Amino acid sequence: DDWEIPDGQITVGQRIGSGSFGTVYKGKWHGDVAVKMLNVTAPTPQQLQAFKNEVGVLRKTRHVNILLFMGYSTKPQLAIVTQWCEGSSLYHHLHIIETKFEMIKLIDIARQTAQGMDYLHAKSIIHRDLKSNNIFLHEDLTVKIGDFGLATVKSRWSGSHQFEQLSGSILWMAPEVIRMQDKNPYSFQSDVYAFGIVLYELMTGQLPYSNINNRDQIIFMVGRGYLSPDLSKVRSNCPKAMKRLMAECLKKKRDERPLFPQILASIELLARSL
Amino acid sequence: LDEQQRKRLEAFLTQKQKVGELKDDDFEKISELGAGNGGVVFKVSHKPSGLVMARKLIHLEIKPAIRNQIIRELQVLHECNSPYIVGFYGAFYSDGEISICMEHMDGGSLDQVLKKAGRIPEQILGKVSIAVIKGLTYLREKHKIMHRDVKPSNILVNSRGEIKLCDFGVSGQLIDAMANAFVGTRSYMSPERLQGTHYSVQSDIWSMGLSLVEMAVGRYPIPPPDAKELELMPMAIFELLDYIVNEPPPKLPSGVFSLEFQDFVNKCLIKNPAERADLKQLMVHAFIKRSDAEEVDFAGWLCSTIGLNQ
Ligand SMILES: Nc1ncnc2c1ncn2[C@@H]1O[C@H](COP(=O)(O)OP(=O)(O)NP(=O)(O)O)[C@@H](O)[C@H]1O
Ligand SMILES: Nc1ncnc2c1ncn2[C@@H]1O[C@H](COP(=O)(O)OP(=O)(O)NP(=O)(O)O)[C@@H](O)[C@H]1O
Ligand SMILES: Cn1cnc2c(F)c(Nc3ccc(Br)cc3Cl)c(C(=O)NOCCO)cc21
Ligand SMILES: [Mg+2]
Ligand SMILES: [Mg+2]
Repeated sequence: DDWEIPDGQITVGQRIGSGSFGTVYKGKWHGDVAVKMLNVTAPTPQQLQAFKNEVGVLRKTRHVNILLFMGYSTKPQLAIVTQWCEGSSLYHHLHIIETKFEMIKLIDIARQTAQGMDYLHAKSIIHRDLKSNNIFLHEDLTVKIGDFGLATVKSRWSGSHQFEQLSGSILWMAPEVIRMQDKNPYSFQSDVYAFGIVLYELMTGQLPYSNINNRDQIIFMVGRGYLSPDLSKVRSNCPKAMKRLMAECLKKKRDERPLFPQILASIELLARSL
Repeated sequence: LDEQQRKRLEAFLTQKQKVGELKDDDFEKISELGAGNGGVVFKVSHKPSGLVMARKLIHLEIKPAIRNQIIRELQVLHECNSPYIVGFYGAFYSDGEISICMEHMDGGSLDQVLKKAGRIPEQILGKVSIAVIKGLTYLREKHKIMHRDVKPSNILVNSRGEIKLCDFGVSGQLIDAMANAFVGTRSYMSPERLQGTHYSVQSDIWSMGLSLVEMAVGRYPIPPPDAKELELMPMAIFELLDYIVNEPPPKLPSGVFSLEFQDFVNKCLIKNPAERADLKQLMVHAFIKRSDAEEVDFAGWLCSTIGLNQ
């Protein structure tokens, strides 16, 4: 119950890219891992102990559809060490490589994703940052959900106050999360909303708000309830029971959205049904 | 036009001819200039021609079809040749990053210059508003492309006293790919754009106004300064956009700036785009008519402020 990796253990290699709260390097550590050099460079010792606690809970997470959290380091700089996926992010498949999956396999991707999410909520873990960039397709088949939790390194602390600076990608963000108006905007249904957007990806082959090209325009209108993903764009042959499920996750008021126990259930029903 | 500009404009075209195909091995990194939430910029030396340029690197994760369109659209920038637009050498793609190669402006963006200076003098903001009004004109008339992103960090200035615009929406597909950026700190987006659509040049004029205020006082002006913070002469991104839409626009202090200036920015910050001033009107406003007559020494004020020798 004190998980830290020392220096000289982690062979930091190629610079892979940067996200909403760190920069990732492919490192080595008893095999390929993923080394994410957090953006909170100088951690306050009140922030530093909250991070330690949260790593404890991410460490005890073990699920087929979850990327293993292997602990962290602090030697050069504060960082994070997780499994290395040889797959490509679902985002890459859908919007860059434009992989041509069958509807049978699309629905399976949705099923395993709700499968993993359901375990996280079962262990009372809010992802906070569920998007198709954080979903890899390991060996081109299994789904693996990374970048979960970690509320304390995505908050930029003052001295002892975690005031969540809205960051992440604005798509996938539930309206109440956009607004940052009521304390704990991140909730199990904020994740369901995110999940619903990822269904939109799967069912349409497009990101939401394709006809809008203004970052701040989307932030304001979605937060105000004026903007909503155009479900018209769902492909011709996507199940009727599927589109309805997507629409329930996208409800503007969080309390109307379903939780994952029910959501996963819904997916398995239309799964065998064809 | 005049004679010192027709020289500098034609002298660029000559060095630009010395540059042929832009390849990533023809470049030698010198220093980092700045970074943003979607790009980083380096001062670099083009070995085949020794030119020193600036080289912005945008790492986008887009499909190649979209990417190759972006590169194509970015070649219209070989037609933008104005003393009020940053020089453009070429754009290309390599190693997963779009490079845009522009001329070095050794003073930096006014957003850097604001930090080194704290506040900027109205006499200087006078000459600045001139350049930005000329730059936006040349873009609406000669190219029918609108900047769509006027902010202090897109106004570039150099030691020869030039003020130039850059980072303007010429690539309509880059605009689409920019839209999946994460949240920023703040926003210079006019209130109609946050609701509707780019309302011709008028929606750029708002941005220029907001930017004049921020540079005039030394603080992003949303929300407006406190009662005693002002006599001393943090908000969520969503709430700023809600304030820009559902609250009266910012204004200049009180007695600290002229009335010509206070009025100039007040006409720029009208929340209705149609009632807002247009380029034709700002061009002959009192504050602009005066600040054009003033013989301000900009190049000197800049090098002073940066900390160099005139
Ligand atoms: N565990 C991992 N294994 C392999 N590649 C990874 C891993 N985690 C992230 N990456 C890649 O690293 C790059 C950037 O990572 P990252 O910082 O997570 O950005 P992001 O996931 O797109 N946004 P966010 O996760 O919300 O901060 C992308 O090309 C990812 O596909
Ligand atoms: N030609 C140039 N000469 C000198 N400095 C430059 C030049 N182009 C860009 N810069 C600097 O690079 C910095 C950041 O680049 P940029 O990607 O435009 O970010 P930004 O405009 O400041 N903010 P953002 O639009 O949110 O990314 C600017 O603040 C300038 O100081
Ligand atoms: C959205 N969008 C559409 N077209 C664009 C465009 F041409 C851009 N670049 C550019 C244009 C003219 C000159 Br001169 C110099 C440059 Cl570097 C940028 C841009 O670089 N924004 O900067 C954000 C941070 O990277 C954006 C564009
Ligand atoms: Mg990721
Ligand atoms: Mg810019």
